[PDB]
Amino acid sequence: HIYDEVAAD
Amino acid sequence: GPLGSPWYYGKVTRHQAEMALNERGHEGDFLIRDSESSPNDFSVSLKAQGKNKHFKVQLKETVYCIGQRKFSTMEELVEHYKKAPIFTSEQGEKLYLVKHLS
Repeated sequence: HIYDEVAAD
Repeated sequence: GPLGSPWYYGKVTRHQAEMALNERGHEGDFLIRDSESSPNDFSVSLKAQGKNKHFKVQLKETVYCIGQRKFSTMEELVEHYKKAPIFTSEQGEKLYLVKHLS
């Protein structure tokens, strides 16, 4: 289970 | 597990969430489920073209933590990502949350 990266902030 | 919490879809596994999103979901539809690999946390599962996306939300001392952002409630986390992208590619494709899957 690999999680996708949240858009940078 | 939360009762009286409409943001919570259920304790469906990742594969079960993928099935529901593919069967009844449209681009931008998403559901919030318990995390399988970090059981006290949550996962946002998003219907997206090609491959669906899954994002980690940690619940730390009442605060909902996603990426470098912090929210006092899951509802405010969702409202933020309706208007700011939850995902951006290196070629500029942006994905937003639209609505919760029923």
